Amino acid sequence: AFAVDAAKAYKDYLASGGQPITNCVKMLCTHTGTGQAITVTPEANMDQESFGGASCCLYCRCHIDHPNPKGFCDLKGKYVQIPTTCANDPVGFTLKNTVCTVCGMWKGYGCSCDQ
Amino acid sequence: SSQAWQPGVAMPNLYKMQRMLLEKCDLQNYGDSATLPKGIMMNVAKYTQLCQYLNTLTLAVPYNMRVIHFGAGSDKGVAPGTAVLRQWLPTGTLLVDSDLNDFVSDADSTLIGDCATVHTANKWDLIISDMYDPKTKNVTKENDSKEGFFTYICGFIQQKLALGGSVAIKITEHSWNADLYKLMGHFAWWTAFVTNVNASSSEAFLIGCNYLGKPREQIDGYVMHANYIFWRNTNPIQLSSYSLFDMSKFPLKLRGTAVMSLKEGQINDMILSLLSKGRLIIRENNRVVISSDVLVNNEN
Ligand SMILES: C[S@@+](CC[C@H](N)C(=O)[O-])C[C@H]1O[C@@H](n2cnc3c(N)ncnc32)[C@H](O)[C@@H]1O
Ligand SMILES: Cn1c(=O)c2c(ncn2C)n(C)c1=O
Ligand SMILES: [Cl-]
Ligand SMILES: [Zn+2]
Ligand SMILES: [Zn+2]
Repeated sequence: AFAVDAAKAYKDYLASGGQPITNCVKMLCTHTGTGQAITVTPEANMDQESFGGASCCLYCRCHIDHPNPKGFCDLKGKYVQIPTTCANDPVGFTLKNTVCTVCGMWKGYGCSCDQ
Repeated sequence: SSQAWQPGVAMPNLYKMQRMLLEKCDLQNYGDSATLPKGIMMNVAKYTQLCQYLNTLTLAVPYNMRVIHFGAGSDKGVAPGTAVLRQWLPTGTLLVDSDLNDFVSDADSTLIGDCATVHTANKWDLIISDMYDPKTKNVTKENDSKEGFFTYICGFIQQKLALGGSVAIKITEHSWNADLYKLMGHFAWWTAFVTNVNASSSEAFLIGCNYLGKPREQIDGYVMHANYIFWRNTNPIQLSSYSLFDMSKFPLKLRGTAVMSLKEGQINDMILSLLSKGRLIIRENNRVVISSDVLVNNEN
């Protein structure tokens, strides 16, 4: 059965030197928050930027079905914290990375559960 | 002066009391732009300053609060203003937004269509509108009261704004409506607020604070708009992004304001007093249900 692989197309596009999706909605905040990945209000720490979640979701932004089977979106209606070094491509960041189910930080960008 | 550290400037009361004739708006700093913090959109900054100003008023903030946001889409296809409102509002606040054109939103629900097609079963505690048609800005034509979405908004406030609730409705030199100013006299307090990041525009937000459902004051809206423009013409506002750098006290405090269902005959001067103080909301507390009328056509 056929299904479009949007994640693959975007990853391939980026590696090809394509310009990342823009107009992700950056929030003003104190940058003294918890640093968790996806929160109900902006929680950036001094190493992060907080964004409106919908605008950082590849499926929301491209107007396509979410891979969740109920079509739920993990980001819409929440705020996503992005390492300031990756804030040039929030959509790529959220697509490529994973949130630790235990501590709520990004695996490899705040999660310390393996130490 | 000291205004540069505020989020913006509210129309001083003395200007509200005048009887000016409408003139053209000529801003000293017209065309100047504020320097925004790195990476921050104009409409995030603008909504942040609005919300910072709204924090200084007597908004009713109940549990199960309901907010509707018209004109929430952008030419970018996202909803920056909705994202700021949802940041500002207490977690759990029901937020619905709408625009003529498709956009992606953080709102709990989004209706796409002309605002006149929007209907809601329930009443609202706060109505925000950023609706605007740039075609209104015709400096070669007389500047008359506009209808269109302003006619909808006046009716929507009178029918679906809970007593005690508040509004902030974007206007400009040419995008304005006389009945909307007249309806400001149906709130306990009102103003026209100019954000400091957009001080070189004739834009303002007409804010109505604590709806009473009846006139506290009879306002001639043609004169009041002339008064607003007179204020803008004689009081340059220094562009400023200073307040954007202090977000420590941004979140709207969940006051848990009381909600009661009351019939019109039960609204005495003691009730009106509580409404006026941001201490009471009158509406039901049932389900929030919305819809948009769709016009059906077969072109075959
Ligand atoms: C200045 S923009 C909104 C910017 C947006 N609030 C943001 O946060 O970036 C004006 C909006 O008003 C909308 N709108 C204008 N006229 C309308 C009408 N009759 N009915 C419904 N929406 C309208 C436009 O489609 C347009 O998106
Ligand atoms: C607010 N404003 C001005 O202040 C202005 C103008 N053209 C010149 N000036 C000064 N226009 C079109 C305008 O809208
Ligand atoms: Cl009533
Ligand atoms: Zn999504
Ligand atoms: Zn972890």
